Amino acid sequence: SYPIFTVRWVAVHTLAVPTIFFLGAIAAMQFIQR
Amino acid sequence: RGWFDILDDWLKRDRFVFVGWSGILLFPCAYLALGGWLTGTTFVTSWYTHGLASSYLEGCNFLTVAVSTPANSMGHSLLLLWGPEAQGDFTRWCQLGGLWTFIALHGAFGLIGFMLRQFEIARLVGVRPYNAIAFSAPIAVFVSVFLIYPLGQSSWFFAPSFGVAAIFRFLLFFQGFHNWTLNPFHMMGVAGVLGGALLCAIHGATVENTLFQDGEGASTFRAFNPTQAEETYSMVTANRFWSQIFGIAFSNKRWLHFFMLFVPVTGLWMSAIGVVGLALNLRSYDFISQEIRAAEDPEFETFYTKNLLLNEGIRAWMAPQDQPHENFVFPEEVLPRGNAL
Amino acid sequence: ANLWERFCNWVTSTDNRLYVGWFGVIMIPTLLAATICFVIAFIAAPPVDIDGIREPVSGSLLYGNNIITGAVVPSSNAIGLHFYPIWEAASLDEWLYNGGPYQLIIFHFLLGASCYMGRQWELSYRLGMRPWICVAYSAPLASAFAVFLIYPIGQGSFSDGMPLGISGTFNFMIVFQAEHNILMHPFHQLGVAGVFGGALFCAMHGSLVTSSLIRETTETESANYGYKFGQEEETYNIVAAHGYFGRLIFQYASFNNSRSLHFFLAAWPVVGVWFTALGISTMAFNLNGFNFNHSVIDAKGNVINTWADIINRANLGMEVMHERNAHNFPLDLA
Amino acid sequence: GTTGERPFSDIITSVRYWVIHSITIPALFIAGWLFVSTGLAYDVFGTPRPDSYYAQEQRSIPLVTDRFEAKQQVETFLEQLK
Amino acid sequence: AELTPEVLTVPLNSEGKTITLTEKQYLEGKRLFQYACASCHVGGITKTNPSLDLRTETLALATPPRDNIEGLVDYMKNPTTYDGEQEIAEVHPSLRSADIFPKMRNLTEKDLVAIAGHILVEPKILGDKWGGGKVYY
Amino acid sequence: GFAWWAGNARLINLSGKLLGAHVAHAGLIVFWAGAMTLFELAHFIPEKPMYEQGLILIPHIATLGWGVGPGGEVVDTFPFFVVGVVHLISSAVLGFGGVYHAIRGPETLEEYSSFFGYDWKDKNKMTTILGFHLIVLGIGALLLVAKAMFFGGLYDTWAPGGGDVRVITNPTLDPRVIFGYLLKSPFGGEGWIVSVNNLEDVVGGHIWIGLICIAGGIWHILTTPFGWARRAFIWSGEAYLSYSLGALSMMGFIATCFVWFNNTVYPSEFYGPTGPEASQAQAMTFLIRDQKLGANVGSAQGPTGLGKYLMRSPTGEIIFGGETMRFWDFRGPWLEPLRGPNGLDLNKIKNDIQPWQERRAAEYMTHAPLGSLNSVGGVATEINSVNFVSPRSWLATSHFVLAFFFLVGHLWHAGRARAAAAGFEKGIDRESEPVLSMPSLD
Amino acid sequence: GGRIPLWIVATVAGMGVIVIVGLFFYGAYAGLGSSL
Ligand code: CLA
Ligand code: CLA
Ligand code: CLA
Ligand code: CLA
Ligand code: CLA
Ligand SMILES: CC1=C(/C=C/C(C)=C/C=C/C(C)=C/C=C/C=C(C)/C=C/C=C(C)/C=C/C2=C(C)CCCC2(C)C)C(C)(C)CCC1
Ligand SMILES: CC1=C(/C=C/C(C)=C/C=C/C(C)=C/C=C/C=C(C)/C=C/C=C(C)/C=C/C2=C(C)CCCC2(C)C)C(C)(C)CCC1
Ligand SMILES: CC1=C(/C=C/C(C)=C/C=C/C(C)=C/C=C/C=C(C)/C=C/C=C(C)/C=C/C2=C(C)CCCC2(C)C)C(C)(C)CCC1
Ligand SMILES: [Cl-]
Ligand SMILES: [Cl-]
Ligand SMILES: [Fe+2]
Repeated sequence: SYPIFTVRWVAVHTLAVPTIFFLGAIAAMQFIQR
Repeated sequence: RGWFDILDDWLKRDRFVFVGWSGILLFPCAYLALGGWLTGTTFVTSWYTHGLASSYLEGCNFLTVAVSTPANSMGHSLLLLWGPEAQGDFTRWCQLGGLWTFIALHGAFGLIGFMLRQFEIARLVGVRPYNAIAFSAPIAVFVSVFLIYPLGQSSWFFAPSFGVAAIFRFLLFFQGFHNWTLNPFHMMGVAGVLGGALLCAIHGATVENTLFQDGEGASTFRAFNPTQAEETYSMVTANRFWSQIFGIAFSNKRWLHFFMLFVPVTGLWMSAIGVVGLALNLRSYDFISQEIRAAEDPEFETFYTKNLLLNEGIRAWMAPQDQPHENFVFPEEVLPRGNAL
Repeated sequence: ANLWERFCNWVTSTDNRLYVGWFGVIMIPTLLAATICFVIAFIAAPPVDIDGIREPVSGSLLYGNNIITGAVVPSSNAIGLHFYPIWEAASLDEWLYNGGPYQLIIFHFLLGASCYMGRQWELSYRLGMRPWICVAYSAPLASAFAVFLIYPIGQGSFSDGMPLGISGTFNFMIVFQAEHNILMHPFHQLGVAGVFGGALFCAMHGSLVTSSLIRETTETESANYGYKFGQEEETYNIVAAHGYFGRLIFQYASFNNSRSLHFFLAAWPVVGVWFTALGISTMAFNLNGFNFNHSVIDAKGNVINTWADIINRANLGMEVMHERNAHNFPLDLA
Repeated sequence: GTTGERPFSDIITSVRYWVIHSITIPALFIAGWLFVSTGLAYDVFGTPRPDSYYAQEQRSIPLVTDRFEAKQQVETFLEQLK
Repeated sequence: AELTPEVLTVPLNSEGKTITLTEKQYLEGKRLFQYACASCHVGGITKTNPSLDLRTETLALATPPRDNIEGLVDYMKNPTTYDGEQEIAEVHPSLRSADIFPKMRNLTEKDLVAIAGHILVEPKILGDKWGGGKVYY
Repeated sequence: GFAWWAGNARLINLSGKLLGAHVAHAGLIVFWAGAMTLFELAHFIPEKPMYEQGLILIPHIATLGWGVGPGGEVVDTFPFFVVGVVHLISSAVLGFGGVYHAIRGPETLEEYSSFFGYDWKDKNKMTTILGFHLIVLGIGALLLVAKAMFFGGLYDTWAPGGGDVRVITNPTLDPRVIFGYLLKSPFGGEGWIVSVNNLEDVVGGHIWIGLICIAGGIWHILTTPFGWARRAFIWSGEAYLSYSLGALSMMGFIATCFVWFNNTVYPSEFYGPTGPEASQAQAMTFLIRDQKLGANVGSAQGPTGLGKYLMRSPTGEIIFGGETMRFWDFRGPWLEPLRGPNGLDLNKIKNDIQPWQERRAAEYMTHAPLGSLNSVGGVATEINSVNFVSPRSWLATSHFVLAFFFLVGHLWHAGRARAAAAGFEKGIDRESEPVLSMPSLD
Repeated sequence: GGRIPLWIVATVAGMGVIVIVGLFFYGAYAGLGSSL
């Protein structure tokens, strides 16, 4: 009997969600030519 | 049992991450300072404030990305999103350096929130607040360097930019212009940081090498129980070793741990004081007696005079690119140079 | 009962106010030779031609220096890595002019400090202790080896070792940055993390223990009198400390095994300073900090400066000015 | 020892967790990528593209030199590239 | 700014004919310059003789003028001193001396045009940085 | 009772599994030697100097005389291929025995055979295993002598005509020369064994070492430790490990200086110029340049009063001026033709500098062993362009790092071995704390 | 609850990090920031 949505859930996703999005953006950057 | 006491109940519940009343200040501010740094180092230029590339999007690596100070022409403007300079335009705000004040101001308020947090948790758990007190030292350093120092100068532009290489340039600036290594307040800070590092290593090793044999395993970590009353290492044998090796040793376990608090905290406070003087160009740059002798006596040379020649080279060779708003044009023939080089 | 065994018993005795030991047998004479010569030179030595260009630098107090500018000056670049004891000079005057005192001090010092490490092992053995305190001391010792011996070996001359003085130290680190870009070298970056982190953890551990002292005194006394030397029970409550610090961050970010915590306290600054000693020692062989000069260019090919290029401007200013008279040819290759 | 949340190691080894996150994680990765590859990121933040740091013959930085005319100075710099 | 055909247009000979390299040739020449020449000529200077750089204004006053594709391709085959008075194949890399400078062995005639083209385009992009030395770094 | 992170300590008294650990690990060393060579060859371009190509294994093979001809030029790459291939193949055999003895073979050996089984405290058996390995090593040293004297020779950077592969017919046997080296000072101008500057002394040294190791191998098979050795050492597996760690660390520091200073067994044609060499080359380069312009390099007074191009060492020799005065102990084949009895000879400098010496000096000054961690060649202030870090810098730095840590591991394991042997490596017995039974210091 | 073995999750996550860090190090040699 555990909850899914806690304060802890929020903190974790507040960091993890933009972290992956940013990793995608930086990945795309390696294929940019001048 | 009104609404305040109900909220107080909820803020102070034992959970994986404790919140508290200070979480209302700390968590938004800490998250926005961090979020602003990552946003800016990933996407934002310094082309209009500095003439620099500073983001991953522009080709910079982790060492060279930065969130840079605003342009010198902004003075000490708060640079609010909605203020007279950016006038609500988010894009212009980024290009004018608004992320720097955003990060620096939210950061300041986050540090307040964190210290409040140390006070709050100490009160609930029932211990003395010396961890909060020790944290005063990073606060003094933050506000003296990121707030008091540029406020004494012409603009935010001369504060530190938030980045690895940009901080390195700040170190060299302070040498060439302030001769900051010569400052007794920095020397005291250096002694405090190196002294703390020393104390940290020597206390960890002494404990680890005066352990009592409290188990049979060759891994000695298992032979400790967090509820045991007995000391896990011999203070008596440690005192004897250091007394014979070094001449003196600790004998009081509380004095030792207070001394560990005292040494780096004090060093940081001292260095903070010296930066306050540098806010006003109140440097310890020169020794007058040296200069009078050297001016009159072209054979008198010391390591002191040698370093000022180095300082003069730093100023003359970095200033045009590092202070672009001044439009310094130094023709080749005026640049200070030794032979051949 | 034999005269030699009586001497051996005194040397290794655990009852001497200061332990001597077999390592002590080498350390005491060498540290006294280095100390006495350093004091005398710091106060009275005449100017020394450190760069072999017949341009003496004044290091001693009697020759117009104060505590901050004074130094025992490195030996002449004309000597390079050649051994220069007193008995190789035609006179003490010559030996002083050419920087003899510096070689004498650093060689005796390096020997004595190496034996100091040995003596830390040795007494630990006589006292029934675990052996590894000397392993912690090897990080500062390696750092002293790097700036006094290893770096002169890589660059060909003891004149590029670190001067024995406060201003001389700064000259050494300013010249090092131009020539090697040490700020951009990851082993110096880890050294900073070892030393910043060391001071941090020192403050944390001191403040957590102090925060959880068990009440044992009145408000009119130093809490320190709550601890009696050699008492058996702990003087603070680690459960309270852990309970505070776990809630400050989160639970598993905090130590509750005091042996793990203190091993962590030892490891972090020691490993960080190993790396920084290694950074100096490998920059001795000119494997330098990262170089990102002109690494960003636009579509046409204009250079787009970064903070690394600004660092380079500062480095350039150090390069062109240091030893302003000692270079006849366009490259400063050592 | 526990405050009532579900243990992390129990979650990340649960199949339901991986059913949800094998979608959410790459979707976010793809999302950020397109933010860059469509060029949106340049326009949101005002970051020069490789061809828009200088005018063709220009050798000078477009350095903001006024406080209250700053927003308009950048706009004047930008139109000198069109 | 970008690499426009006007940028990539350089003199072919002393009679004022021009040639327009392509982006390909420019990057080809830059690669080849770094492989065969940059150990002494990084940035358009000359480490082993700083008095003589690769600036277009210096090349134009060489005898044989060398501020054009022809003069440069000739130089890489049969280099001479600045006044044209003596040949220096034995101390300067060239095709005439590829036996003693082995990196010159595999350069074809089109490689020489790209290298030459690179040397003439570059001061048009970098201005004073090309051949200026550390003052402009 | 060791934790997982100290897991390999569990093998101390399991001689079967510890054998496979050693043999499989020896497969990793031979594997890397094989693969690195094939990688280096696959990337090798013969028109470029080796030191412009980040090669460190091909230069060791070329130095043995394979693949190269006059002047150091690569003439045939098949020897490189073979050495890489044979090493790689061999690593599978060793890996095979390694994992067999680690997983399936008898967990301990002393029940299966009294020959291969050993006890660390058995001073007789230990010295016998030492003796076998001393003989193997002695054969190893003689294999180099064979190659030098009977199988095509070795590359000789000093050979007249620019360097060449030369068969060594008269190795130096005079013990006054061989052991004379071992008694030279390590300080400048002397350089201890790093000063060896001719292959006759090199080959002669290996004849002596081969014989001494074989003689010592047989001595240690036939004897047991004398009583004075018995009371002076700790006799345990960890203690022996600690001794070898000290020895490897010493060896690593010596190798570091060898590759940094020595240009005989590390020829500069393959590894690039040494530090001192490149610095001397710059002085030579501008001497040549200025003298062609009409400069009288013998009489030119520089800004300090010292000669701009030429000055005296502290013992009087004519040497190059400028900062390279510190490097006047450098000796190299492109420079030595200019040396007379008093140092550099002004009449040779004015008349006998050959174009190949001008070429070589220009080449070496522009390849000085200076560069950045990301392989930008030159001083720290140089702009991107030249991709170069000298093999001498890569080899010297890596082996200093390794040497340093193995000295730490010596301290770690020697201290522990002493404490383990005396019974207090796990901590102090509360009931019998030595200090508590000692009188107080005051 | 404990379906996917934790050591398998640790290996794939670890390989995934290596992939991305390797991509960033390849990019220091190509495109923007390469010096070419
Ligand atoms: C407690 C959390 C917290 C704190 C302390 C701050 C603090 C700050 N923020 Mg941050 N911010 C936060 C949360 C927080 N923010 C959150 C959650 C977000 C996400 C939306 C942001 C987004 C954000 C941006 C985008 C910016 C800031 C900025 C600022 C700075 C200027 C603030 C200011 O002038 O306020 C002024 C407003 C107040 C002080 C409100 C006080 C309310 C009073 C007490 C009541 C007034 C009554 C009412 C108005 C009357 C109505 C009239 C009626 C007739 C209709 C300051 C450092 C600016 C900055 O950093 O620029 C450099 C900026 O541009 N913040
Ligand atoms: C011939 C060399 C040699 C040998 C055979 C041993 C053997 C042993 N050592 Mg000693 N040691 C050595 C060298 C050696 N050591 C050196 C050079 C040092 C100095 C650093 C030490 C320091 C040392 C300590 C401090 C301890 C030992 C211990 C041990 C025992 C357990 C080791 C174990 O299970 O590790 C398991 C292996 C690991 C945990 C892996 C270590 C990970 C390393 C540090 C990272 C290396 C990666 C490298 C830097 C490149 C990075 C690439 C990246 C992809 C990872 C075992 C008897 C333990 C002991 O006393 O037992 C009696 C112990 O506590 N060793
Ligand atoms: C040079 C590296 C090296 C080597 C050769 C060994 C070897 C060994 N270790 Mg040590 N170890 C190492 C590094 C190494 N270790 C490091 C870095 C750590 C830290 C994580 C440890 C931690 C550790 C612990 C904690 C323990 C050991 C133990 C052992 C022994 C038994 C292991 C076993 O049965 O596993 C069983 C494993 C398997 C069956 C999995 C398959 C492994 C195979 C051999 C891989 C072969 C791959 C390759 C493709 C083979 C091709 C074959 C072909 C050539 C024919 C064995 C001799 C154990 C021991 O001492 O027991 C008494 C033990 O408890 N080790
Ligand atoms: C130093 C390493 C070493 C040591 C000490 C041992 C020791 C032992 N092994 Mg192991 N083994 C090794 C390496 C080693 N082996 C390697 C490399 C392999 C893979 C080929 C094996 C594969 C292996 C198997 C499959 C078995 C053993 C077995 C045994 C035991 C009996 C062997 C016997 O009677 O041979 C007596 C002597 C000989 C047969 C003569 C060998 C002469 C060799 C082949 C020539 C010398 C090689 C040369 C010097 C170096 C190579 C040259 C090259 C560079 C070109 C013994 C404990 C057996 C065992 O214990 O079973 C329970 C067993 O079944 N071993
Ligand atoms: C891997 C090599 C190796 C190893 C580990 C050993 C190990 C051992 N040998 Mg053997 N030995 C070897 C090779 C080796 N030997 C060879 C090749 C020979 C033939 C010459 C011998 C001849 C030999 C004899 C004749 C004897 C031993 C003995 C011993 C034992 C005592 C060693 C001792 O006291 O050293 C400690 C060293 C000393 C007390 C003196 C050191 C003197 C050196 C020269 C000082 C200089 C060091 C300096 C810092 C570096 C510069 C070099 C210098 C020369 C300039 C020990 C078991 C003894 C024993 O018990 O025999 C059964 C013994 O009497 N060995
Ligand atoms: C500003 C702003 C804002 C905010 C924002 C934010 C909030 C953001 C966030 C963001 C984020 C939050 C981000 C993140 C990202 C991250 C990243 C980018 C990461 C990376 C990392 C990595 C890369 C790592 C790696 C590693 C290493 C190195 C080692 C170990 C392993 C690992 C893997 C860990 C708002 C809107 C309010 C409005 C105003 C403006
Ligand atoms: C014990 C142990 C361990 C270890 C292991 C080891 C270390 C092993 C080794 C192994 C090895 C060491 C292996 C090797 C192998 C090899 C091989 C397998 C080979 C092959 C080869 C080939 C096949 C080749 C081919 C070719 C040719 C012939 C020619 C050219 C081309 C080529 C190259 C392709 C561990 C820690 C993990 C775990 C625990 C236990
Ligand atoms: C090959 C060669 C050569 C030769 C070499 C040789 C001949 C070598 C030898 C070497 C040797 C012949 C070595 C020796 C060694 C020694 C040592 C290294 C020692 C050790 C010792 C110790 C470590 C001890 C310790 C101790 C003490 C002191 C006291 C008591 C305790 C004990 C015992 C622990 C030459 C150069 C010509 C050239 C090139 C090649
Ligand atoms: Cl200087
Ligand atoms: Cl020079
Ligand atoms: Fe403690």
